[PDB]
Amino acid sequence: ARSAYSYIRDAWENPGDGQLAELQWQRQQEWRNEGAVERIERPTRLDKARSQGYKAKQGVIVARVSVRKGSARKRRHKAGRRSKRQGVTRITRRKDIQRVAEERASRTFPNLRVLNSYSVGQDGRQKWHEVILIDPNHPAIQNDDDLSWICADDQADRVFRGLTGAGRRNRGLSGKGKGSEKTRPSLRSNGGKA
Amino acid sequence: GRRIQGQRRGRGTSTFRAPSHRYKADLEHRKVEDGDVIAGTVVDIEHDPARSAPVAAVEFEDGDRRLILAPEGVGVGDELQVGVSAEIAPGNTLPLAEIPEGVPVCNVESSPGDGGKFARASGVNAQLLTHDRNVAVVKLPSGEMKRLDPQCRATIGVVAGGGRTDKPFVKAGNKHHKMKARGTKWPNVRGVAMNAVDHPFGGGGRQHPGKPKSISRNAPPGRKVGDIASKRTGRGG
Amino acid sequence: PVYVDFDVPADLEDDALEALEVARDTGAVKKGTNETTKSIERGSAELVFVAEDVQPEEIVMHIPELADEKGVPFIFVEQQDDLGHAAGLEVGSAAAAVTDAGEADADVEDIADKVEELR
Amino acid sequence: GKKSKATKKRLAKLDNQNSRVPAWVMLKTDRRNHKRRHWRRNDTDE
RNA sequence: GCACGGAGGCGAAGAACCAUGGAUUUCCGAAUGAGAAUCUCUAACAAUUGCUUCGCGCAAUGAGGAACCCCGAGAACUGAAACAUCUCAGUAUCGGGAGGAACAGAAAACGCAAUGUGAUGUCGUUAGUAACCGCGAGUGAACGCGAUACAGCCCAAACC
RNA sequence: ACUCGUACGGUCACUGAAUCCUGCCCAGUGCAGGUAUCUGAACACCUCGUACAAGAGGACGAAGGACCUGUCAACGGCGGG
RNA sequence: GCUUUACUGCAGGCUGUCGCUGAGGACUCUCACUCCGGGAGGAGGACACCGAUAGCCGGGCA
Ligand SMILES: [Cl-]
Ligand SMILES: [Cl-]
Ligand SMILES: [Cl-]
Ligand SMILES: [K+]
Ligand SMILES: [Mg+2]
Ligand SMILES: [Mg+2]
Ligand SMILES: [Mg+2]
Ligand SMILES: [Mg+2]
Ligand SMILES: [Mg+2]
Ligand SMILES: [Mg+2]
Ligand SMILES: [Mg+2]
Ligand SMILES: [Mg+2]
Ligand SMILES: [Mg+2]
Ligand SMILES: [Mg+2]
Ligand SMILES: [Mg+2]
Ligand SMILES: [Mg+2]
Ligand SMILES: [Mg+2]
Ligand SMILES: [Mg+2]
Ligand SMILES: [Mg+2]
Ligand SMILES: [Mg+2]
Ligand SMILES: [Mg+2]
Ligand SMILES: [Mg+2]
Ligand code: NA
Ligand code: NA
Ligand code: NA
Ligand code: NA
Ligand code: NA
Ligand code: NA
Ligand code: NA
Ligand code: NA
Ligand code: NA
Ligand code: NA
Ligand code: NA
Ligand SMILES: [Sr+2]
Ligand SMILES: [Sr+2]
Ligand SMILES: [Sr+2]
Ligand SMILES: [Sr+2]
Ligand SMILES: [Sr+2]
Ligand SMILES: [Sr+2]
Ligand SMILES: [Sr+2]
Ligand SMILES: [Sr+2]
Ligand SMILES: [Sr+2]
Ligand SMILES: [Sr+2]
Repeated sequence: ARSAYSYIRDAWENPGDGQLAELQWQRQQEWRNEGAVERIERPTRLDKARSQGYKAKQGVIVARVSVRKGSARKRRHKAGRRSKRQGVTRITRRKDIQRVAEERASRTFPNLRVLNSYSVGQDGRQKWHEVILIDPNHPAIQNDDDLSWICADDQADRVFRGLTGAGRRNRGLSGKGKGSEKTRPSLRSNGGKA
Repeated sequence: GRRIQGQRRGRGTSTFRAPSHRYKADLEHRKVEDGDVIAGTVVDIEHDPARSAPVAAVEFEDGDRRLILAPEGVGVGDELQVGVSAEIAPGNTLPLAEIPEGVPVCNVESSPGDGGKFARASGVNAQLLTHDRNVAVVKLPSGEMKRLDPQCRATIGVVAGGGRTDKPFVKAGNKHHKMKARGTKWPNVRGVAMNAVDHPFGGGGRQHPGKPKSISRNAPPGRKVGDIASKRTGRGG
Repeated sequence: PVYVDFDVPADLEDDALEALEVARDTGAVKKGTNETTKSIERGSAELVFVAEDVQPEEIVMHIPELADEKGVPFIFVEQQDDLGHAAGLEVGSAAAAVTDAGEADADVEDIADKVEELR
Repeated sequence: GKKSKATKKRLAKLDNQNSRVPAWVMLKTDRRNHKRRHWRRNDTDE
């Protein structure tokens, strides 16, 4: 039969309809009064969290992060540029907001490592995402068969090097064939043309 | 070119800041629960550096010593009242609603409880014209009819120091001293006397704006100089 | 709160928990929102409990309507940890389901009745 | 000026370094203090 | 010791010297009790975190490293015989981060269209080809093939 | 920032103590106001086209402009016959 | 370097549109959101602010 989880999932396919709509309208009011990064005892989207690797265990932390909406926040050129490099307003950044959110969260918890993240809505001026972070130094995790992999040294600061699911997508690594000529194995090795 | 003086101002550097560390206090009305059971005694009259007008130090019943925006005719020893039931006399503060029409007022609040925003300068006063249950109509010093929430507090009388403007500075040195007590860069160099690089009017063999002075409201900073969005100019017509 | 359409009296909540406590000692009961949900889906449930202090609410928002289109009766409990205790748990429980009572069918019956009445 | 205890220790060291290469080093190495400084002709740090 | 002096000393109680391991290891320094131009003032994981016996009790982070590597920010001189798209170039330079190597990686692939190939780097080639472009100057792949090396697995959910 | 400021304020400009004065010009340009009608983009809407989409056309029409008015101690102008 | 009714652009301002954004060609309401208030509460209100886009102006800047 359907899992209880599938019901949370199904509710979130249309965050603007049904009960979920009213919950968000209520919640966001509180969220707007909270800081940039707020640790929370439980995921707002359980199905999504467990689906991404979340477990109700010691060493597993979840934090909600908000970020200002819109495009880039850039300073116009003080020195001469050709029409092309004079653009200022419509130029957007290369990292999506989810990625910016994952990094702020990881900076807040220097000792934890980002595992994954997901969207929990937005209003007209900001977006919220919840991030799952793991304590690579806690034995409850060093002994977990499904998470101990994140304890390796090469996994340190993984989010800052784009090793996150959101990181990999944003780097155009989704496709294995056509279109990934300049993304795989890295943007840098391909001269930054992807 | 280079940023014009008007643009240098906004950075808020020392040259353009007001000598705040030298200012006395912000003459905002007292905050009262209600009842008007608040009265104090004028303990001294002082000079307010920021307004070139006098201010009165008051000692209230509950032990609070604070400077107040003084109307004309307030002296040491006098008793002042602040509240809904306050008496209707010079130096007292109470909501417009409690004030009788046709009474000159000063230090009028914009939004009930803000502390006073209007008519705070030397010898000025707002004139409470109309009353109501939803709107108090006041005539501000500029002559404009302002609709205010009857709950906005004000002080009966006109501001002390009137006539200050009737005497000429006579010499630059006097202007100088006054300017040193304000957030203002002085003296003033005309735009037409500068180089083209420094102002829209700079440059040219002889001095003269090389353009019409009436500038559009939409002009960007750096260009908005001269007569801003003038509805007209001159004295004629 | 968004899934709670009626308030249950402290005294009615008392009887229900007791019934649930004897139900675990006698009959069979389900602990957890997932197990509870499947019971309602498999139709193998007589009475389901749903705490009111569940955060996030998503976890249980579906119980009410899911129960209605399945005829299964349900009741609200104020505390999450009480339901877990009454269910015989060392932890809390967001929702519970009495899968076939046990020497409490008479009470579970009355409870379901007092609720339908309470709308 | 007003020297701190530390400044004073550094000044002291510079004064010490300002000595001659001992004569015996001459014989031993069988044939200059390249860091010879003058208070006037030179400038120390700080 | 460099360093060929004078004086004196050590070494058969096996010194010197060399390898491995250990001891000592001032102050400043990420610099961490507070402060400070390497010192001073009155018990210290300062600050952010995780766990928590909720006590800094147990732990993490911080800074360095020749370049290499990953993720972000991103010019202009220059070329086009001017110059704006284009070029120089994702170069220089900047911010953040890991390792001994990084990154990638077990197909919602390929599409020599097939009765065919079978994770991913990389090297040779495919090729200055296809494609782009004031269709100017210029920019410029991929599949495949030959090699190198080869390795494939774990969750979420259903049912408990 | 101005600003512990509030029109007797302070911002932006021109002229340059006192004294006697400061004429005519609103066509152009600038600013501002108004505007029946005209013109005026995108989204949504309507017709055609497409089993869809590209696309073509339509209706509506904001600021702006056309047009009208105010204004020279606003740019400036004050000739030839 | 400087100028402008040179060319081409870029900030910036005004204006429409979409999102934020809710209930019953003109309207009421309150519940988001904004402001005032020490607080209670008051004012405003689906506008404004902010994201996106479109038209106009645009030597302030390149
Ligand atoms: Cl990380
Ligand atoms: Cl003045
Ligand atoms: Cl093949
Ligand atoms: K160029
Ligand atoms: Mg590589
Ligand atoms: Mg004041
Ligand atoms: Mg000054
Ligand atoms: Mg001057
Ligand atoms: Mg000059
Ligand atoms: Mg200029
Ligand atoms: Mg002149
Ligand atoms: Mg002159
Ligand atoms: Mg000596
Ligand atoms: Mg220290
Ligand atoms: Mg050239
Ligand atoms: Mg050419
Ligand atoms: Mg290229
Ligand atoms: Mg291919
Ligand atoms: Mg397993
Ligand atoms: Mg002069
Ligand atoms: Mg405020
Ligand atoms: Mg220029
Ligand atoms: Na971290
Ligand atoms: Na010297
Ligand atoms: Na040592
Ligand atoms: Na530490
Ligand atoms: Na502790
Ligand atoms: Na050339
Ligand atoms: Na040239
Ligand atoms: Na081109
Ligand atoms: Na072949
Ligand atoms: Na004219
Ligand atoms: Na020059
Ligand atoms: Sr680190
Ligand atoms: Sr004030
Ligand atoms: Sr105040
Ligand atoms: Sr000029
Ligand atoms: Sr005139
Ligand atoms: Sr619990
Ligand atoms: Sr000298
Ligand atoms: Sr293989
Ligand atoms: Sr004169
Ligand atoms: Sr005119």
